Amino acid sequence: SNAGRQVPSKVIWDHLSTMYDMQALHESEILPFPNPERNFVLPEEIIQEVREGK
Amino acid sequence: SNAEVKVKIPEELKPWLVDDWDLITRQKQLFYLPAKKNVDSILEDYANYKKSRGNTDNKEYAVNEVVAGIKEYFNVMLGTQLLYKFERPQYAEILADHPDAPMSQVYGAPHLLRLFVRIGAMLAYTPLDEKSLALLLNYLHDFLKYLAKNSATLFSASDYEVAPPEYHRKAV
Repeated sequence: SNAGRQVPSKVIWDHLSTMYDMQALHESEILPFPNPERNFVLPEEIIQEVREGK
Repeated sequence: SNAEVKVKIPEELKPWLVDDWDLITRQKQLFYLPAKKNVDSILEDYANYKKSRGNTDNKEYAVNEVVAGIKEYFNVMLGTQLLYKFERPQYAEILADHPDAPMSQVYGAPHLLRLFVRIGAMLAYTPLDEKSLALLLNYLHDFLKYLAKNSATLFSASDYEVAPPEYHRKAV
């Protein structure tokens, strides 16, 4: 909210994109991230790789 | 049928991922304490590591801002996308008891790995080309490589303590 310099999407990825001409992509598709609250859980493949891998 | 991004999470750290998960869900253990080995410190450690091996200007800021990217990426997901519903009590607890300390610090290394697990899913809805994504995954995998390398003295899942019934009263 406060002390927020716009978005990191155009300060970090500012250089990252200009260095790669990726500007095009991150300008058309900007990063707002309306990220909701979601229980992290865990992908089952990892669980089975560790446990059921033998 | 969506062709979602397929990112291999370090299989060196898969046991650790399942361990962390096992602790929270199966073991009923929570992480209510500020760790000294925190994400930001590991980020800085990695950032300086790439510089100490080869002192450069061009790669210096590159590592620097990519690390800052992981920082902000972690900040936008930590309390929302990288947290279990059972960690809600400890979140409010640590947040209240230490309202001065950042969550990238208090939650230590164990919570760092969660970022890469969810980031691959969210980046599937924001699909750039293979090349830009490749450079991203390149430095991400490079970091994960170093992360797994030092993981023995990096991750301390043993700080997870079993949440007592009286503590569960904040989860119900």
